[PDB]
Amino acid sequence: FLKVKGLVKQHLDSFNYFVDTDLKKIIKANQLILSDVDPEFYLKYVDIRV
Amino acid sequence: QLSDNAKTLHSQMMSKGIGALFTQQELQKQMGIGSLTDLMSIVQELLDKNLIKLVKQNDELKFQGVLESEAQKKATMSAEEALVYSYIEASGREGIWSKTIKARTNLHQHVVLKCLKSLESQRYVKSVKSVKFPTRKIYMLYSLQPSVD
DNA sequence: TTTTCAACATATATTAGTAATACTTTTTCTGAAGATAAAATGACTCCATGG
DNA sequence: CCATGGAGTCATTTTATCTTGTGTCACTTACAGAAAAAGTATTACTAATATATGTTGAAAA
Repeated sequence: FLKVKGLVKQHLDSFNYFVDTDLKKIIKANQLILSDVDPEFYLKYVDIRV
Repeated sequence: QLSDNAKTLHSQMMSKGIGALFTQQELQKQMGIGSLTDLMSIVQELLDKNLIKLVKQNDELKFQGVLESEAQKKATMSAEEALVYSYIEASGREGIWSKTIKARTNLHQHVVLKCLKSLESQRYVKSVKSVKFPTRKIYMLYSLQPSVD
């Protein structure tokens, strides 16, 4: 049990699940920023990687 | 008919138009014979074709007759100025002021400036510095200046 | 076709003079528990008229 | 003249409030925009220079 899943997953696995999943979700929440002027402009986030 | 009801509905406007108090209820008061969506299809288009207008007051919404002078004026105005300009002349006497146009148009002060200056070259609006403190430069029609001092 | 030339040109910087315009800046310039109190509660009483 | 009604003052609760809470080391790390002023970038000129730059194209392999 402890050989496979290390003694500290608690800080490890949550940090992994972060850097893989949530980062992809955070920009998936805000991928669009356009201030109000020049109705043709936009900046679209798509991918996150570390 | 677009052109027929255009010109005869412009005829009730150019004759009287039920003044400024005219609302859409007065349409049925004179000619209600048209079906609802039809007379409103041509109301919508004549406002798009700038042969009629709409004023925002009280109940319902007001309409009025409009000729090509101010019609080609506003159609010549930008999409920015489009609602801006006609909204400015709504005061017509006391004028209106900078930031109180910003909230109503839901624009910045960034853009509302350049369209104002555009209207300054246009000279359909004039800079007015009134009784209250000169931080203002309220803007009324370049033609008319009824005011309190 | 590809490569080297060339070649054409055009900025690039100085120093001027204008002159005029336009354009950015800057610089004003304002539109946890147990005392303390406050008030609602209420009884007391002065003081009103009337049979 | 006297019981009454009405109010004025005066105890009395219950709500809104604020000061505290064992000791010592040993590290730790004023809003924003408006107007006025100052000054400047083009905007042409030669006029020499010598790179860069682009293109192109012509010329050669």
